This record gives sequence, structure tokens and C-alpha cells, in this order.
Amino acid sequence: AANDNNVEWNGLFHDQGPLFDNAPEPTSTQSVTLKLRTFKGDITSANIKYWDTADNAFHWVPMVWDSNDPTGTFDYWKGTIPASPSIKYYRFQINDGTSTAWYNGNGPSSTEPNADDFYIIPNFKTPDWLKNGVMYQIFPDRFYNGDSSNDVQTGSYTYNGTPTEKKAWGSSVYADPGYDNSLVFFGGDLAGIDQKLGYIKKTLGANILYLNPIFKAPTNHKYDTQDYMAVDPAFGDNSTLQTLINDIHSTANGPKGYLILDGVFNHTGDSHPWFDKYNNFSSQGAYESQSSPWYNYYTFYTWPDSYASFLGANSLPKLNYGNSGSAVRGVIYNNSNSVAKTYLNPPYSVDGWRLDAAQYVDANGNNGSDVTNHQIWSEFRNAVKGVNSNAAIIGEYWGNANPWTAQGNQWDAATNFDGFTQPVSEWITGKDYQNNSASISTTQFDSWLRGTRANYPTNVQQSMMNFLSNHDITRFATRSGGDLWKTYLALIFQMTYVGTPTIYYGDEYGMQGGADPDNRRSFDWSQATPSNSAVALTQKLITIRNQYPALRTGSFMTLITDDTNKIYSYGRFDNVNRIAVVLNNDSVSHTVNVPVWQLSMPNGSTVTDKITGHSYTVQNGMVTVAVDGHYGAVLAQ
Ligand SMILES: [Ca+2]
Ligand SMILES: [Ca+2]
Ligand SMILES: [Ca+2]
Repeated sequence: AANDNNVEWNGLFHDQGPLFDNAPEPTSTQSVTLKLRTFKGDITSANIKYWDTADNAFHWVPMVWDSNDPTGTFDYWKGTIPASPSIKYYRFQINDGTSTAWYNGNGPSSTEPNADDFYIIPNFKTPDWLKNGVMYQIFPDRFYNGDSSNDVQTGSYTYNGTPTEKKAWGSSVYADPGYDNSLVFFGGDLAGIDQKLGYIKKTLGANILYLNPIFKAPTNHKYDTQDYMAVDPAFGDNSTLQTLINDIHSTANGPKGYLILDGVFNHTGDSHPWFDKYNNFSSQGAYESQSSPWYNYYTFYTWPDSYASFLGANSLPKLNYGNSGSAVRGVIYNNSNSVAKTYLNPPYSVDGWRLDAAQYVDANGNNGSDVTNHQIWSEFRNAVKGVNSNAAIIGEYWGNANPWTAQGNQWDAATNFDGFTQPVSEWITGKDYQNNSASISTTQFDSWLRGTRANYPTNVQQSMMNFLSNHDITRFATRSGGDLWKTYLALIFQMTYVGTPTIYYGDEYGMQGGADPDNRRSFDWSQATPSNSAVALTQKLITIRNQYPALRTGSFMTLITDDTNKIYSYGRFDNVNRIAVVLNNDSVSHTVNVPVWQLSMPNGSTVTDKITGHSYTVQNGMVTVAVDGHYGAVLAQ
């Protein structure tokens, strides 16, 4: 508020939203103009300090005063980083006389940071439909049996000496004595998914479908691939897939949709002809003969029983990617008829790939997270984007996936376990996603969220797969002990946060479930109606996100972190809208004075809480709103 040898952190702000960055996804020829907010008349000088990888050196760009915001409460300073194809990282040095502060991806700091700088990755682009959409994940066998004739029946077939077992819809997922949990089937198929597209694209509003494995495999999950080129008969055939894809892409049954498939490229099942451990094919697999034409596709320590596999599971023999140009890299992604390209090109034209166990992909049986792994995912990107620049690549990773995204040469994003699923779980349910006791306060939540966002480039952040739960962790509804209000709170946050809101089938109505396989229960369609509280909220929240671009690609600013009342408030805003989200994580209601002046909401102007429908007036930079415990409001204008 004045030149007093003091930089006020509360008035400072910057991120790569439209108000502060004119080129979030620049090419080699586009310069980047940045704006830094501060309280009006608070500083004396500011400078942009950026590291240029082309020059392995720091560069300085003094900033100049640009303007004030409509409310005359803040100043905006600007500076431009020149154009070039090189990746750069920047931070701000902010001075007010004898007071100096720094600011980067992690926010304000008294001392200069050495990490979490903002990213500038020329020519790096993630599909905008991914940044702006809402995803719905489906575990095929448990969503909807659209065709009873292709159902796996009890004893239909055997796998490793165990018969398959069919279950009545709604029954327990656990295998009865004599059967295996991996061979329990309910009948869910592609025809069913197709027949329920209205529910997904209209009742809910989700425009993106992500499916767990659908290719030929003996198990329930099908991560033990037997044939990447054929849809498993239990789910239909390749034509059944084409029809589904066309109906998903169609706008005659709702909004234009996108299809993302699960790509299991680190390994195959042990029954794949390349391996053929049980001799299910006349051809000779690697397990059968060292003269097998596919022998080299795998790594044997002691042929044929000891070989590299996924975490020791013999049913999952690991693929050897060898050096560039290898036959394996060829069948998986380089060949026009490879698994990756086949489904991306017509007559399929799917829209993306979810990369299973992506961190392990490697050569000679090694375990990835190395130079070879990253080289492979680099060529993978080239192969994919070369066929469809708008095809999504989302790798599976439970920690900081910066290594596979920050270079702009590998994935578009990743499964946001670390930056979304875990923090949300611990804040709202007091448990980690494994249902183990782990709780965090509101201030910790906000700190966790910011720190994890800072791990990634802005476009990557906006494309992260943010799910409350999935096929590998306990259901949110179980972690919350059945308290549906906790699901309410989780949904409101999910639909208003940075990254692709991802709904694991059932979560929208509060489905429960423990650890795999109980987290893959059949879907109860009588609960699949807005008559169900959670469902109605979901539809409403999705409608809201689609209505406000600021919610998908806008800036994110922390507004309130109250650990006594358990209130968390943040804003999402761009050049058109300003939205203050207010969440009540307490078990009682609270009346909150939201400081919407921080988002520059003019006084006297009104805002509407899209959740309830009630309207409010901005008084003295504030907006007073009463919020129920474990619930929230979305004040937009
Ligand atoms: Ca000052
Ligand atoms: Ca079926
Ligand atoms: Ca054979």
C-alpha cells in the first residue's frame, strides 16, 4: 500500500492464467509477456529472472508499471521474455526499497528459491479438449451388461487351471471357493457402455470416457493382454468398438465426446502368443522356444521359468524395448499398424492413451525411471502426436511426474494421485487413499495443492487426471465412512480445481468399496438418477464448469485457509469471469466473509452461488455467505 521498505506478500500474484500471461503455450517465434500483481504503490522495482536452457545461464528483464485493476486496489507490472525454441524457467525479484521478495510457482518467499520456477516450454502443447473436459472412467465388466449373449459364464473357460465364475448383477465381487478374484465376471460390455451414453453425456455431462483395458485377455481387469489387436469377446468385437467410438464422438446424443483407452505397454499377459506359456496357440512363443520369433520381446534370467515381469507377477512378462528402432518399439508405437497407431487412426480414431505402469517401460528387463525409459516415451509422443496432434497421453504415476512432463517431450499429463487424490482424501476424510489414518488441516491442504501444482507446467496442470478414487485404491465413499456430505464437498472441489475432473464410475452416487477388488463393484443403476443427491450435484457442478472457462484454464488464487473453522476458499478467474469457491470442511455450518476484492470483484456488483442458486452483493470487497458443514458455494460473476 506504499513505498515503506516493505513488500506486502498478500497483494502479490502471478501464475500463467490469461490475466498474467499472454502466451501460455508459445511456439519458437512467440515472445512471452508476463504481468505481476502487487498492492497499488507497494514496490519500487521488479525484475524477471529466467534460466535459459539454450544458455545454461540466468537472464534479467526489468519490469515496468503497466496499469491498475478496475478496483484501483492493485498495480500490474510487466516484462517480456524473448522468443526462441528453448525451454526457460523464471521467477520474480520484487523490491520496495530495502525490502526484497521473490516469487515463483510456489508463491512468495523472503529468500531466493532454487526450485519451483514457472515453466516456458516452446512448442509444447496438450490437447485443449483435455484441459476443458470432464472425464468418466469405466471398468468395463462392472458398468452395464448391454449384451447378455457375450457374457462369460461360470466355467466358460479356464485360466491357469481355474474356471471362470459369473456373478449376479449387484453381487459381491469376491470369488466363491474354487474360483479366483481375477476371473469373476458380471457381464459389463461395450454395448452396455454405448447404451448408457445418455447417462454419461447428458445426465452427468461428462464428455470424456476413459476405459480400463478392453483388449483380449483372460482376466477381469485385462492388464494381462493376450492380443492388443482384438477387443475381448466378453466386451464385444472390433466393430462393437467402432460403433461405440462413433456414438461417443457423435453430437446427436449429447456433447462431442472423446475416448481414452488404457495402454498396457510395459508387459503382456503370459498367455499372449508372443509368450504363450500355456501353449494356447499353434505358434511358438518365447516361453516355448528360444528360437521363437518373439523370443527377444522378453527378458529371461533363466529360460523359460525366470523372466522379467511386472513387480514379480509371472502372469505379466515384461516387454524388452531394446534400442531405438527395435521390433518391440515397432509393434507398440512406431509401426503404422502398431497398437498405439492402429487405434488412433481410422476406422477407430480414439482420442488418447492412458499409460499403464509407464514408469517401468524399459529395455533388457530394467525397471525404468531412467534415460531409456524417457527416450521411449519421447519417441512415443512423436509417434502419437504425428498421427493425431490432439491425441492425449496420460501416464500412470503415483508421485511427482515432473520427469515425464516438464520437458514437453513426453506425456501431456498424469494420474494425479500425488497432487489431487491424496491431498483431497486426507483433508476431507482424514485418511490416505489406502484408508489409512492420515489427516491434514486446511493450511496444509492448500500448501500441498500449491506445491504439487508447482511440480508441473501450467498446461500439464490443467490436463492432470484428477479422480477421487480408481481401480487401485479404496473408494472415497468408504474412506468417508459413508458420509455422503463428504462426497458433496469432494465433488465441489473436484469440479472447480485445476486439472481434468475425473469421475471413477459410481463415485458420483457415493458407491463404496475397499481395496482391490472391492473397489470394482457392479454399478447400481437405480442410484444413477438426479434423484440421488450426489448425482444431482455432479450434473450441476459439471454444467457449471462447462459454463465458466475460468474454472478450467483460469488462474488459481488462495483466498482463505482457516484451520479453526476448517474453511478453505480460493478463486478461479480470467478476463471474463471471477469465481470465489468457498468450502466448509467442518461438521457444522459457518458464515463466511469472502474477500472477493482479491479477485477484483467490483463493489456493488453481484455474484451467484451456483450450488444453491442464491445471489449476493459485493459489500466492502466482501461477500457474506453461510455454508453448511461439509458443503460449499461457488460464487461466480
Ligand atoms: Ca510497500
Ligand atoms: Ca455382456
Ligand atoms: Ca504354442
